[PDB]
Amino acid sequence: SSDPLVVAASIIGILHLILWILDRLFFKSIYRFFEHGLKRG
Amino acid sequence: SSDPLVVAASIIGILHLILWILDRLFFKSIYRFFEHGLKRG
Amino acid sequence: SSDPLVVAASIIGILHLILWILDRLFFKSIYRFFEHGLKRG
Amino acid sequence: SSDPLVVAASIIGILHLILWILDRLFFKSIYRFFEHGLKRG
Repeated sequence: SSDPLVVAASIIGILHLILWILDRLFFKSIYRFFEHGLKRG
Repeated sequence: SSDPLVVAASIIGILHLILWILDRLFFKSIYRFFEHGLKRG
Repeated sequence: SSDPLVVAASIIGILHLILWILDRLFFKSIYRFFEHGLKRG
Repeated sequence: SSDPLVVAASIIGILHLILWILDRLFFKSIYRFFEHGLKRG
């Protein structure tokens, strides 16, 4: 059917679950990233 | 399985990851959505 | 791989995104659940 | 083509939803983990 899109999205769903763990486990990277976003606006 | 629901859902999966990055990178737009929800709910 | 698990899981992927929109837009609904968790824990 | 990967990713998408419920239902588990990450980083 639309196999690359469905596969890529699924891969991305894992990728967000990893990001959510990284946001709390490796907290300082989002601590820097949010500070940059709040500064830049 | 019929195709459309599973295709729409996976597209939405990517869309939620794009929305999380959008939340931090451009704070101000989801900030208006939340203010709109607090005013009306 | 049979249909029901993947169909339910994809439907569930939409379901979390609707729940996140709900968490901001309909703020009082999530409030009652969180209060119940704090109360007895 | 890739049913093991697509299945595991779909299962993971449910798995994250359960974790977000877990976060505000069992608040003292996020207490014990967030304290450890604050303390040693």
